[PDB]
Amino acid sequence: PGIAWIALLLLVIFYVFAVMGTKLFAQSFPEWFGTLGASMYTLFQVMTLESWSMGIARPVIEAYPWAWIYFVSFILVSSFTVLNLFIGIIIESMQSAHWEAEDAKRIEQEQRAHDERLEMLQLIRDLSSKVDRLERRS
Amino acid sequence: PGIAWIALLLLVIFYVFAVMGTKLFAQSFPEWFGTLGASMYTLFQVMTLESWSMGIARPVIEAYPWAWIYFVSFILVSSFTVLNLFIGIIIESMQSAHWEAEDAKRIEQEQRAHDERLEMLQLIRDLSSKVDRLERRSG
Amino acid sequence: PGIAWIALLLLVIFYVFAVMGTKLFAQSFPEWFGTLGASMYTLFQVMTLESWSMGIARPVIEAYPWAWIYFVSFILVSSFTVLNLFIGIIIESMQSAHWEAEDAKRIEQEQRAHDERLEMLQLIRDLSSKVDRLERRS
Amino acid sequence: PGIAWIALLLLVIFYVFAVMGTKLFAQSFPEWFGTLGASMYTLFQVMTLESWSMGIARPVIEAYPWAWIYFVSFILVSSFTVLNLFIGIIIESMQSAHWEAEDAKRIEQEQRAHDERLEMLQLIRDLSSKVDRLERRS
Ligand SMILES: [Br-]
Repeated sequence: PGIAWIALLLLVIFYVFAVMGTKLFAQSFPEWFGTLGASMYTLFQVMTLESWSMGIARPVIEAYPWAWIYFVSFILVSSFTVLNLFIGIIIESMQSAHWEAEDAKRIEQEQRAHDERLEMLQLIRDLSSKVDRLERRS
Repeated sequence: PGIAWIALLLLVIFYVFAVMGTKLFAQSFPEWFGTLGASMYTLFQVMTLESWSMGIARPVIEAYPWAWIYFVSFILVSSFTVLNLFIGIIIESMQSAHWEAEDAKRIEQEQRAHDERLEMLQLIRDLSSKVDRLERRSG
Repeated sequence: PGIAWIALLLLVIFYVFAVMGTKLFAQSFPEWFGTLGASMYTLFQVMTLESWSMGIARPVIEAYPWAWIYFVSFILVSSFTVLNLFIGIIIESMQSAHWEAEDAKRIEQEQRAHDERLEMLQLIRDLSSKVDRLERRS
Repeated sequence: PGIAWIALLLLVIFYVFAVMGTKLFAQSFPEWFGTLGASMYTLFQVMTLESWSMGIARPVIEAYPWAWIYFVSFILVSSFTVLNLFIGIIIESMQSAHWEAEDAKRIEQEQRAHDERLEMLQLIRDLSSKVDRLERRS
């Protein structure tokens, strides 16, 4: 039901990494990735982009050459997602702020101008027959 | 009166957390939380995501290993609540962009057109009576 | 001409503070605030919130208990300002791909509506006054 | 064809700035910019605004005091590129959310309307035919 459908997606990605992270790194880098719990904190820190490279990544990468893949990808994917959650919320927000409240009126104020054009049609009708009973009663 | 309603909600949070902040940490991190004033600053520094974990929190969490709840919550609560302000500004923004004007310029373009359908209408009734009478007068 | 009104504000706020701190601080922290061009950079990293407090502002605050004002003022100010270039460009963007084209397509679908409406008006006058004549002979 | 147009500029801006940087900074800062990969990673780092001044730029400026040009230009270019991609996504986001329909639901509503106005242009012409024959059949 909306943003919440990627709010969950974020949560999935995050966990999956926090596990991947505990699974490769927990050994040599336990302050960061020893427990699953460990890795989550460390990830949410990486997410905030607070000291991610110089603090967490770079030191981990000198332990494992390939390890950038894991940090870079996480940051990429994770940010792409957080970006959407944000736009999604923007949208959803002004969708209330304005478009709900207005698509309401542009419909209803145009209901009136339907009825108005109707009344006039019925009038033109009734008249159009009065005039053609003069053309009969003659 | 609008967003400044939510900018209150923020100043409240900040206070709740700087008090819970000094009441909690000033013995051990006197530099960061040693006073109320002090504890604000650090909360603003943390709020800006500047060194929040490696610099302030992770030293603190050595001290009280539960205090991540203090920091994580405060980043979420604090961040979510700033996002409402960045939204409601994007909004009050577009009010004055567009909505205000195009919104009153569609009330009006309707009025002029409604008033036209009303004149349009009068004459139809008018015509009717003229016909009504031509009809009676010669039955 | 619009967005680049705040852009000029931003650059000016910059100058006031660059000067401000090259005066305030230049003697005591000459590596950051020594020269004006010095402070221009320093206030740039700060604008990007990079190590502003742990590596710059806290260092200076120990010198000058009050300088905190200087930093937190700037962050606050130079943010709202940038936020408005984002907002400025966002709006003037949407205006560009959508609003412009619609505020005018709907102005024009109403010209047409009016004109059709106008024609119906003359048709009723002539009709109203055919009947006028016709009733006076009768 | 839209965004991944932009998302290639970003891609190329990176490429350029990464060679320029390896050529410029390899011998002096070999961990950061020693090879080309080095310098890409190091840029992604700088791009995320992570530590980019205290940990990278400022030490480099120590060695090449003009180097700030490299880093400040890079931040600006890359982050403005990034802003477009964001904006262009937020727009095509709004298009699909809303403008797609409100701009084609109004096409339809004012279709319907022209139809009714045309309906009665009809009977008002018809009734001018009647009242017309009324005058001739005198
Ligand atoms: Br009408």
